Amino acid sequence: QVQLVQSGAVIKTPGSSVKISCRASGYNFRDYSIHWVRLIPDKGFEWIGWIKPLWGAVSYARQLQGRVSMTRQLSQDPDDPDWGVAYMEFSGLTPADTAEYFCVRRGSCDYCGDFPWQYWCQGTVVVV
Amino acid sequence: AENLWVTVYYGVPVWKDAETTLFCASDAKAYETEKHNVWATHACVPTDPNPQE
Repeated sequence: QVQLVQSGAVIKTPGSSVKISCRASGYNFRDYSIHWVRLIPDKGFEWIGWIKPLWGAVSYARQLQGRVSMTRQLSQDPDDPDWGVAYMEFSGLTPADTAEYFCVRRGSCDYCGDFPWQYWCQGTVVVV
Repeated sequence: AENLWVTVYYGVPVWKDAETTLFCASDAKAYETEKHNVWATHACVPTDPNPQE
């Protein structure tokens, strides 16, 4: 079973950067993109970007470019080599960035596209 | 009429005891097990949805 586990909630001061981790397991980590999305109070969901774990290629929402950086680390455990961690760092925070941040992954069926997110991390609340 | 003639039959229900290489069958949930774990479930052909004996 696919599992995405994020790092805990944090309080950040304006001007700070926050680095959120998403430990992904139960599937081959290199085979699926991870997206990040934020749910903002009174504004709804905002897609942040995606990362493809093989080369770590990335794409960032135009309106957030310059403030977001996504990276990943692949398991270094010889008997458990297929999981990995995705990281998203979000900088120059303001109170308007107070939101719940999710890492998400698509379904693995034949008609599953890139954006329907079947799997969700438990979310990370960031209060600025 | 007294004279009989042999006529050959194809599809006659009869068998001789044998030995031969058989092959494996397993079900879809075995491949849903994923995790690269089960042995030879992958190379193994599937089963029948409506088996008949």
